Amino acid sequence: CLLQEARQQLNADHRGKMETLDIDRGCLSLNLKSPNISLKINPTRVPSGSTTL
Amino acid sequence: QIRLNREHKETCEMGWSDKVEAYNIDEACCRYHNQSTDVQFYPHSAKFEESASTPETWAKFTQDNLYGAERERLASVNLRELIECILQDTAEDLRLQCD
Amino acid sequence: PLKVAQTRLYQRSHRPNVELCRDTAQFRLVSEVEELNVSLATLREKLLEA
Amino acid sequence: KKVGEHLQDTHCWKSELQRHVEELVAETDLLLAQKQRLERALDATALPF
Amino acid sequence: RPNVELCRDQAQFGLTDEVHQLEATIAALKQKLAQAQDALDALYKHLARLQADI
Repeated sequence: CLLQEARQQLNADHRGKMETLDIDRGCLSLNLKSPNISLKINPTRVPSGSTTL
Repeated sequence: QIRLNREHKETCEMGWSDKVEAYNIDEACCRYHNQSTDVQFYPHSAKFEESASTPETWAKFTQDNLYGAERERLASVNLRELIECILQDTAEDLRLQCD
Repeated sequence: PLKVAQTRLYQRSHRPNVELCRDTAQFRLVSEVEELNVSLATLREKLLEA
Repeated sequence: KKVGEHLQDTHCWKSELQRHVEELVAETDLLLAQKQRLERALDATALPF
Repeated sequence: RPNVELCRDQAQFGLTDEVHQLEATIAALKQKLAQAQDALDALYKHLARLQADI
């Protein structure tokens, strides 16, 4: 049971890092020529849920 | 529903970005006066008259994307209520089966 | 006012696509360009006769 | 006068767009929390199994 | 980013202060453009004065 709960939360962390690599790889791929470039509202904000290094 | 919400959010904020560029140009256009500096006789051309969405169609697509954003928010609220009912029923049923 | 008119129309010719599709101010500016053309023509004729 | 009317119209539409995108962001955050709770539902329906 | 890896990191630091510096840069170029077109208006005035006196 203890190994099962460890497996569940490591799976959650791994899937989070999956999609985080997806998002940041898209950010690295974005450049000046891209067709979805916009001018965002409050872009220098700290959302409720921010953690540090 | 999360990814649909983010997609329509992207569409509405692109409308906002176009709004802000137009406002930043047109407020400086309003700031001009007769005794002002930084004015020139740019040659007459058709560059002053292009066509993508006339003011009635301008307000039309603005209202369209705002109404679609409202529809997306209502759909997400209905999904939230469905999640509430589903989870309550799930916990209640499995607790009764255990007892 | 020709400077002001052409500068206003040129700056408004830099807006994004869905916004740069005519306006009441745009029509007013375009019409008064022709109005000023008539006015300058009349003043030039008056100057020549003077 | 006509240019200032255009400024006021653009300001009204810009404010409406800001309100709708803020509402969508708040709705997305709360539905993220609801999905995250569904994730604990999936996690806690395994030890009974 | 969903829950805990939404991180105030060095990339966020660089994006934020590049946004601030870009705002300052665009302000500086608008000021320079206004100054140069004021100089242009001075050129047009002196050119017209030269036309009259010639």
